[PDB]
Amino acid sequence: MVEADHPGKLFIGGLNRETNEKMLKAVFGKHGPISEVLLIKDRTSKSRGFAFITFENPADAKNAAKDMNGKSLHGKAIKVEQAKKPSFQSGGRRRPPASSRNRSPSGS
RNA sequence: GGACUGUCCACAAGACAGUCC
Repeated sequence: MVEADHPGKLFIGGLNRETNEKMLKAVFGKHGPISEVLLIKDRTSKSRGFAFITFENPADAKNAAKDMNGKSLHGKAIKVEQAKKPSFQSGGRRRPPASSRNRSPSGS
């Protein structure tokens, strides 16, 4: 399966500068393992909250999605979506070009 | 790069202004 790409990286919307890494492993872990845990901010603490979690398999991301997907657990609902790159590259997917030994990003 | 403070906006991978090291 590749119909949304395969990074196993999953977006939780809420956090509300209210809940934390605790909820992250909670919500996401409800139906998977979890190999990485991320909450998104600014200045390393100008300070907001939005969550990213990486799962040992993309299966498990889908699982925690299918489970969660509009449940409610910090005095608010959580939104659960499969995560996508923070900037444009091609459309709906990264789809990188072919390469092997092109010139390194350095010189005189 | 780190710590702070003021602001938009705070649920896609954030940033602005001012300060100190």
